[PDB]
Amino acid sequence: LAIHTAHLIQPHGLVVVLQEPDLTISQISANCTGILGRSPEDLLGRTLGEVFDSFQIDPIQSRLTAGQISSLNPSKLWARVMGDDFVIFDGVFHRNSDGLLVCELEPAYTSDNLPFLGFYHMARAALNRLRQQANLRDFYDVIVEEVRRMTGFDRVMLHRFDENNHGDVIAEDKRDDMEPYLGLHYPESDIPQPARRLFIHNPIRVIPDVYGVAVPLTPAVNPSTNRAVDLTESILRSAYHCHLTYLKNMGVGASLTISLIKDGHLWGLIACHHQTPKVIPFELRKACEFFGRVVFSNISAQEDTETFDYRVQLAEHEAVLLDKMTTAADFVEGLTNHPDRLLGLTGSQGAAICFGEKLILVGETPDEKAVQYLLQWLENREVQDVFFTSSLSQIYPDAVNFKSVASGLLAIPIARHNFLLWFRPEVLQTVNWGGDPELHPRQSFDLWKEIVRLQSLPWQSVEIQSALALKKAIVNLILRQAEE
Amino acid sequence: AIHTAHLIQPHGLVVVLQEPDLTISQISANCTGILGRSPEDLLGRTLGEVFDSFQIDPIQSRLTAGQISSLNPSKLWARVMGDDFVIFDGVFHRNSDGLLVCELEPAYTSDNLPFLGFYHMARAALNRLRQQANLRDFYDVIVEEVRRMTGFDRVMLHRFDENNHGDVIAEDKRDDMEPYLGLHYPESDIPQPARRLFIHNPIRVIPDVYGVAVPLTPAVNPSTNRAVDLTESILRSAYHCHLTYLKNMGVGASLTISLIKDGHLWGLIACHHQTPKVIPFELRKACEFFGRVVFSNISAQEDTETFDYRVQLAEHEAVLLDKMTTAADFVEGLTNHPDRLLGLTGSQGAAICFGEKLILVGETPDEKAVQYLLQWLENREVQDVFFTSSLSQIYPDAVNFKSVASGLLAIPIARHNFLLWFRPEVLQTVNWGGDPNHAYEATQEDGKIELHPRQSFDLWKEIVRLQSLPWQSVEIQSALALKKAIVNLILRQAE
Ligand SMILES: *[C@H](C)[C@H]1/C(=C/c2[nH]c(/C=C3N=C(/C=C4\NC(=O)C(CC)=C4C)C(C)=C\3CCC(=O)O)c(CCC(=O)O)c2C)NC(=O)[C@@H]1C
Ligand SMILES: *[C@H](C)[C@H]1/C(=C/c2[nH]c(/C=C3N=C(/C=C4\NC(=O)C(CC)=C4C)C(C)=C\3CCC(=O)O)c(CCC(=O)O)c2C)NC(=O)[C@@H]1C
Repeated sequence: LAIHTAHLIQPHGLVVVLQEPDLTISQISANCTGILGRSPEDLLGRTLGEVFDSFQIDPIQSRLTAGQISSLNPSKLWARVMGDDFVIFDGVFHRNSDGLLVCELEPAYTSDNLPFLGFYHMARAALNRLRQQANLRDFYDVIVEEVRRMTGFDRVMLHRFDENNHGDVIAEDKRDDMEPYLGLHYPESDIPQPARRLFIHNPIRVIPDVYGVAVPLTPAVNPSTNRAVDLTESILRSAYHCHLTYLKNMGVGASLTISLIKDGHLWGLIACHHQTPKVIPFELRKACEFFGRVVFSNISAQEDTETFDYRVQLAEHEAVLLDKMTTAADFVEGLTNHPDRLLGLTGSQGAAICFGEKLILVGETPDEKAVQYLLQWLENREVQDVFFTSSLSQIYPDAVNFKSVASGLLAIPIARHNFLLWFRPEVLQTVNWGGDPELHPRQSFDLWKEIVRLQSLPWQSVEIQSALALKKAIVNLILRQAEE
Repeated sequence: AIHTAHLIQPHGLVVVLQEPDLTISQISANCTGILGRSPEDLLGRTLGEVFDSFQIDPIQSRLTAGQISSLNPSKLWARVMGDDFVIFDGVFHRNSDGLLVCELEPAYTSDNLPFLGFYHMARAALNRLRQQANLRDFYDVIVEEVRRMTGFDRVMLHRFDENNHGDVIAEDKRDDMEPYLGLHYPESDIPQPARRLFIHNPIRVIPDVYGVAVPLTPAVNPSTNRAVDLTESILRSAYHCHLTYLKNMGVGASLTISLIKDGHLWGLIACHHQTPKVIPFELRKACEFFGRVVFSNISAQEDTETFDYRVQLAEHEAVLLDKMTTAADFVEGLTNHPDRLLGLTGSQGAAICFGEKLILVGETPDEKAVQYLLQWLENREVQDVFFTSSLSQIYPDAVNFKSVASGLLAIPIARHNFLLWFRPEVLQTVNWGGDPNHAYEATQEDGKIELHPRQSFDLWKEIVRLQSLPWQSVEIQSALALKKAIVNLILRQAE
């Protein structure tokens, strides 16, 4: 039933389209009858000034309004509705991709005492707590905790993205009684690349009533465009029923989502859920926007420093291996006497050393027969620098059999036939999520699981370079030995 | 300057490899002195032949950047005429022109050095940094720990301001070396080329400042009939202009680490040595990675502090909106909390012309000059808000009170009423005082200080006269908020 071509409006706010240069309402959201007590037929054709009874809005007239909008962007228009209640609205003007003038009106009130300053004071105090954390875990756990405190959502969670753009719920705070989603991985597909790239322009997604019935504009077709309006710019853009389904059968009544953007690419989300509907005012969205920026700034700081700590540990292995490789009469015998360090050098779980005729297996590797066949294959490939794959099963079909040990392989040709190999198993650390058994998280997880079949963790650049460093070091040692 | 005569620092060799045969099309002229074999001898030979090092199996076409990047670095060694057995670090890039280049820095041993020491100190540096309260303390630690890790006679931290003029924000040096801390240099002292180059080439090493630069022979690459672009080289010699600067500064070796945010150069870690001091591939790569994470924490600290301004400005906004409506006169509310009023736009003075009356707060010009100024503002017919970093530039009379109101932010009120904030010229926020008091340097104005820090400071000084600190976005919006509030207090004071 529900069409995918739904650029409609979440029903709590109004969208109006202003004709130029006359500044009359060319189209309006259909909920205007309820919200303004006046029908679309009544309002169609009226200038904004005449609708808002205070004539609050003073749009200085122009043939075209350009960047004058930026001035009007924080506007608090109000008009009397019922018993002279004088309902107020936060107003925000955009130019749609079609090039029309659009104004969005979210009803506002200052009933929430300490509405914005409070949030701001808690936010700085969050940032002090955050910066004083040692562990990155503790660090993440604090983000969600303090966001949830600040915001008051029934659930707040931190989503990061895999190197395949998949998902990983890396932190979470929720009611004791709610189901935990921590560790749940989900497919990249669950948030399509449009919605992602759209977070760059629209950094916050608010759905304060999930069950709210989306309303169109009337007339639906802009007169000038003879084409529908593009709500890409709107906060009130209604979300696609696909996702609402997901939320509904997850038990969600209101969402908030803060994008975490690095250098223009989406790093992760702060995804907030409420079981009850729950509105978030302009004021507090603006503050959330700014908070998420700085929160992410500290995220990327922590993430960066930790990933430099990997480079130290890999240097550590590199050094211990360079030492003991030259100590023991056979260099190979040095490597195999410190296998912890050898596997550690590329963050692998197994390895093989074919030097001349001999061949040594270390850690978790395939049976020697299957390995030998593999080496054979690699010399046929005639790899010049290095071979590495996150999914070996795809390129060497026979490796489907030992997917569980070597789905991932990195191999470096020491010589024409002498090679060094590192093996990774398919992702088995997914135990983090229950795996509990029709489009709901448990399904998404099962789908993600299907995708990661035959597939190891990705070979990080630092790991590869640290293996190349060992290869070149070995070659040089052998040359010196001959020269010796 | 423009001509960019592409020469080489003389300690290392640059070769240009023809493809697909990997023969040397061009070589640096120092090859005679360093390899004991002449350019005539070496030109045409494959690299493998010269350095007894595995010549890459002759590529199907050209060396893919995978093959090029896996090669980096490679240790090449050769015996040459006279028993000479010499080790080089080799490092391959392809030019913007596409041609392949290899640079050979003489090295001490054959086997790799993982810089474990450096890495252990770096790890420990980052723990120190994360535990720092003040941003100053924070910066001061960077330089200190870099200097420890690296062992330079001097390390300093340069941050660029909103026009890219330099500011030496931190520094660690030998006790009896001259301090450059607080020095501000004009953006010109690092030309926009060198800057835009740091985003692609993050590290600059000049281990011999006095070394005589050598060219390639032939100078003209046969494949381009064009001289060769060394932009991508480590061994690219720096322009004599800058070497002069270093020489007259007493430098024997320089290292520089770019600090890049969002693809724009934020600042430098500029390292100086009195003696020559080389930095190997290995240790550059470690430095490169260190500077990234160091900067990552810098931008984290910088960001959080600048959002602390947003909270404090919200705080002023709220207290001012409260007390403005409490006291019967809104003006009387503003003047009872002047700390908060100046604080709202991070200014040092303010003026309130409502109707007839006019109230000066903090540091402002004399009433006569202010009154003339208000007059001027009505003539401007300011629509939303007026703000300028240098008022003296557009209102000439303001040259007189430059030292109080070089910067002005004004919000007009109808009936000729106005709110003003004043900022002083930025000459007292920073007082490096490189010239001894009123040094009579002008006497004997032969530009003797040509290419000298002091000169740069005097140049920068000339640029920043008549000029306040820039009006930050947050500050303007906080003032607009007060404008809207005042308009809505005039409306509610209907009487
Ligand atoms: C439809 C066939 C597919 C689809 C489309 C779709 N998804 C989104 C947006 C989001 N989806 C998620 C996913 C999750 N949120 C959670 O809390 C969890 C459990 C931990 C998951 C898996 C998220 C975070 C978003 C964006 C954030 C938000 O709540 O706004 C959209 C865009 C909707 C819009 O217009 O903003 C679309 C179109 N989702 C599916 O599940 C199908 C595979
Ligand atoms: C020549 C007419 C002008 C000029 C050109 C120029 N400068 C650079 C590079 C740098 N200049 C500096 C400046 C300083 N370094 C310091 O230590 C200090 C004192 C605190 C100053 C003022 C710096 C940091 C650099 C870049 C870092 C480095 O050492 O590499 C270049 C580029 C040289 C190259 O090819 O890499 C050029 C062409 N410099 C002048 O002083 C003239 C105004």
